Amino acid sequence: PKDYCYSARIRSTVLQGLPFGGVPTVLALDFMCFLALLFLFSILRKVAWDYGCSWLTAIFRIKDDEIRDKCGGDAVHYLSFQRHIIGLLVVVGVLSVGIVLPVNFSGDLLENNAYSFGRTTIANLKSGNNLLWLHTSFAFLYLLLTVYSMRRHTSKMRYKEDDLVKRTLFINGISKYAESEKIKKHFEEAYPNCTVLEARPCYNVARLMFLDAERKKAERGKLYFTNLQSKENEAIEYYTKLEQKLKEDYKREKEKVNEKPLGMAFVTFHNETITAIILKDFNPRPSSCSESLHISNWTVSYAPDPQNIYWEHLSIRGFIWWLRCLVINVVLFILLFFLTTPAIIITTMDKFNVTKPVEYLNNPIITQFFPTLLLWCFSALLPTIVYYSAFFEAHWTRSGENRTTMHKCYTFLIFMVLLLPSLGLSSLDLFFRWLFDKKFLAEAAIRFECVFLPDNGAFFVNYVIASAFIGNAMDLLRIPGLLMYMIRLCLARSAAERRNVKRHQAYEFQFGAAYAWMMCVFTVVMTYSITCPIIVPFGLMYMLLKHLVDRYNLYYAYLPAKLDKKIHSGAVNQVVAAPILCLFWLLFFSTMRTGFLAPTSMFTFVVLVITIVICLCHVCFGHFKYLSAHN
Repeated sequence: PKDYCYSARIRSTVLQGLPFGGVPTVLALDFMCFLALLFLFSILRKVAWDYGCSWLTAIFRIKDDEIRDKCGGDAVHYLSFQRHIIGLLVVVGVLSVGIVLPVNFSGDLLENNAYSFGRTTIANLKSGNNLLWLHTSFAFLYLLLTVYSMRRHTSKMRYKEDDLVKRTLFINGISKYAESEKIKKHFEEAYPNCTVLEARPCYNVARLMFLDAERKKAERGKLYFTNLQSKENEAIEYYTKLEQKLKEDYKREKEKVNEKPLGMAFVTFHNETITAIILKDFNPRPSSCSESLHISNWTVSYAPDPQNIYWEHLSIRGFIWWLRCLVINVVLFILLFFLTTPAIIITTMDKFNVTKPVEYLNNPIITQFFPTLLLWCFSALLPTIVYYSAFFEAHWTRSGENRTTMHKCYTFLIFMVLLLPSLGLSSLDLFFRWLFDKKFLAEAAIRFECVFLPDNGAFFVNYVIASAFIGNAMDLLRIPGLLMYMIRLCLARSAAERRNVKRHQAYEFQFGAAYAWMMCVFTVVMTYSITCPIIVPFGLMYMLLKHLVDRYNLYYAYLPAKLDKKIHSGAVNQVVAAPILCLFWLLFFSTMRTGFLAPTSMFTFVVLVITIVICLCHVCFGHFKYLSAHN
């Protein structure tokens, strides 16, 4: 009827957007780049045939037994994770395209434009429609399909925590000048059965291994330059002098490291049961040395592996560590904002100045391919920046450091591509509709019925696409061995020394980065599955390509990792978190379209309230009937 939704017969309503949302054009430019990036990997594969198109046949000519044997259980767990996500995405893609998309096409909100992409999006749905319940029901159902699927995935692993570690205790808050003997005697006195094997109070070690690592680097530099001089017949003098200064500083400090106690100690116990008794009582029993020790100010927890602990980063503790962490997070947040602004700005540079014709709509390359490529480049470079930031964070235990880097990279990535872009597009679409009354209109307010997105969600379809046919291809080119390109232009002869640079390799295939990036794209796909269902077909291709490229990378170009078990539990937590974001964004867009007074918004808010509260209490109660069922 008179759908009033940017009817082109009046003003031509430049806000419409490019026909077909510019999907096909980006489905070629990067796709051609796909059949250009793959081909290039070949040329580079010639580097492998310099003593240190067959990749296509080699990718498919592998089996599960060999990858299980060579790269261990971590790689096979990661591959099973990918396989289960691909299965879940197959189910949604069949389900969403099967049922959601024809429901979306039904109704007349953008049908007045034949080529408009919004017909497939949720924007085509009326203000009040009974079948819109499906939209706010299916998403809920998907959440179940995300719990069950990972339930089928989290029930295919073993212990990895045989002893579960109950030997030593990492205690913080001990009185600074307390000696080991006092705390030992206190431990004997406080508990009935106690045999303290060893109690070591940590000292401010930092400067010692700072200067020692500098000395070691100077030593290896001097040795390398002396070996080079011995062969070819001032680096040696400068390195020597640096070594002498570093050794002098090392002895000078070693004479004074002991005058810096941290008030933090490790205690070793003969039996595990006594450790269990001690931890419970602290989560205390007095002794003759209790008052002087300031026991009430202590913190007692399971001591991690000695190889797992950053000794040098132990000194930074208390409030100042938290302040430094917050400052680092804020600076990274600001950089995140300054990197995500250009994509939105370039995409919506056309849509400003509504008083313009449709023909002013730029080429789909300019508004929906270049912004997408820039966003993908920033998002792929983001893991490097976030990891690099972890060194300047003082996070103590390494196992905790990897977990927090994976989670932080996931959060920044999901802010880079989903949260900030979606909120920004909603903001500079509400501005547009609010600017869609002064030109030629008489209504006193926005009808709030076509306010979905400036391009009706086609931007994120282009983001998923350009992360499949370009992200995976560049992932395949991100093999340690890319440093085998610039060498070609650096000289024309001396073949021998180039391949020595190749011999470095030996990256452990940091799993958080792959997990975080996959979780980012999966979060985009699942959040926009219910409102822009055409995205799910393009997520299946992404996950299939990621699976194949990562299998090739693991079995041919990556060292075995042997990562902590907790990383995979974090990853399954993220997988469950994705449909939660989908439900939240469904609630947000239903609120914008109709508001809380609609029954659909009430339904989805009730579902979100139910899901969140039972997810929060999982960390405290857990029990059965919910996910993370590793056995």
